[PDB]
Amino acid sequence: MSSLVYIAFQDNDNARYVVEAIIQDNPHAVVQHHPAMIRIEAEKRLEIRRETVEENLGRAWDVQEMLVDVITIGGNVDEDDDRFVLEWKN
Repeated sequence: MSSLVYIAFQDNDNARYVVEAIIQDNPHAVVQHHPAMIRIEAEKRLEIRRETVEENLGRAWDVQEMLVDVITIGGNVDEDDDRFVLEWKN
């Protein structure tokens, strides 16, 4: 009842509020920023396999598009050999 994470993103000006109505739809999603970007928070840990690192690999040529909008997830990022996992982590 404490370990929490957080993910954020900064799209244009409307698409953002849209995702805001979705997270609010759930009576658990948290909120942090509003005007500038839209951050998020969770309460536990996260885990991802190398399969995802494979997608970003073929999509690593989108950094320019990642510049305009902002991105954030969980909070930290622990990686072992090829797999990738991240939980609350302050």
